[PDB]
Amino acid sequence: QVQLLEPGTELVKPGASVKLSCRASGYSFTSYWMHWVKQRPGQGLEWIGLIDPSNGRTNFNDKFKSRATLTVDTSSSTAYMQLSSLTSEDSAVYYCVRIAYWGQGTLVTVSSASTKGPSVFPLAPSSKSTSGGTAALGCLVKDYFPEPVTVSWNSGALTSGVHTFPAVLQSSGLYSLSSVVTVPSSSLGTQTYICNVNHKPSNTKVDKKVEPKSC
Amino acid sequence: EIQLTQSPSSLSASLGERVSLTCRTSQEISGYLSWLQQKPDGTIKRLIYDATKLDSGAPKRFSGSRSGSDYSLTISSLESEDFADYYCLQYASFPRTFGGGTKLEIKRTVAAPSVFIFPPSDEQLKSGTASVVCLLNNFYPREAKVQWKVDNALQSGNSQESVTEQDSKDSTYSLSSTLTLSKADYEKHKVYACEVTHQGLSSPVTKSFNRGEC
Ligand SMILES: CC(=O)Nc1ccc2c(S(=O)(=O)O)cccc2c1S(=O)(=O)O
Repeated sequence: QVQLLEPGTELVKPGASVKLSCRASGYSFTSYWMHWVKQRPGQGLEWIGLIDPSNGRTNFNDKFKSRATLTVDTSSSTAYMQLSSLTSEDSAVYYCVRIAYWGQGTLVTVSSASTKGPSVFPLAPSSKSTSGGTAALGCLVKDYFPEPVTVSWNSGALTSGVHTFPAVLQSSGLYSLSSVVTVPSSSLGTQTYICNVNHKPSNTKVDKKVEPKSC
Repeated sequence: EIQLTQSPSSLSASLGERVSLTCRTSQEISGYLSWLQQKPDGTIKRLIYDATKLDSGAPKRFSGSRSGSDYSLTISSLESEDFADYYCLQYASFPRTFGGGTKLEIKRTVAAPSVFIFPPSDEQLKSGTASVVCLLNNFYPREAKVQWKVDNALQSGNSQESVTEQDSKDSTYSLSSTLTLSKADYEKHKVYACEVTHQGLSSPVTKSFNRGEC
């Protein structure tokens, strides 16, 4: 019954600000402090601060005092966190939290990069890629922005042996991801291998055939 | 600020095993501590509050105890749902602070990776950049060391890697590493290699190719 509702994902430019909402329900809003927590990707939890919605009083982590603003709208049972002068170090999931109940979080990405669909390159099966009776093959999904990308193989008909990796953020500000599958080296002449790449943020789909061929 | 020191950082264990996680405080917090669980999907749930009280929504296999500045989370008999990340939180002092986390993963036997190397595609080379990819497939444990060499010269700072989540069927990990060179650099050298070490390999495994040669 107690619920905390946050937006999904947000892209923001460096030096800009972000204002996140947290809509509360199922309890008396002014009766519990509302906290904000940050989590950088693959890192731990960090406390930003709290606001008491009954009187607007706040308490902050010194580390965020200079750039975070907490408010509430008691009429809509919504708490807000504004964070300014953003840098890449502020890319993170942000959660609103009250005692016993944690929000789902909002993913904030700080970037000056522009939308760009991927270039899909073959990771072609070779002798330098063939463990005994097994060959590895794949697709390199490079230079796209923002996340995410999804990959399938033979329209999801091929799933066993597939490994689609977390993307990395390159120094360029664009992402790169690989997707591999291991298959019998003997199938490379009877069966076609195609990676199905979809970049929803640019509504782009790419289907690329991955071939050994002559050389 | 009151520092919470969590240990172990990572713990490997089996279904059914009893385990305990510890959180130590830099100052006295008198029992004002909770234990939080974060699922592999990101969702966070409270298991214990007031150091030793069970959250109404948490199963009974979770217990909390403490003595002075030592707080422990115990799982009586591990189930599959329990492999996740765990954090302590104190609420005795401002600012509120968290432990650094403990990652609980499923223990299995050592499995050496299968290693594959991929040269840049012709398609990519046409446009100026060369990416070389080394794949480490279905290994355990997760710790693995990949080194790139170009004409036997050890490379530094020009590669990135990522690792999959622990496999649901076989509890292994896989790893992808990408070496990025400009095309100009790539065409000035011949031998490209990835050298792998892992608990499962009695000696390093090197996969290599010579540029422009099938
Ligand atoms: C007195 C008391 O119980 N304080 C608690 C207890 C639990 C808390 C949680 S938890 O429920 O996720 O562990 C999350 C955020 C704040 C919490 C606070 S407080 O900072 O609001 O005081």
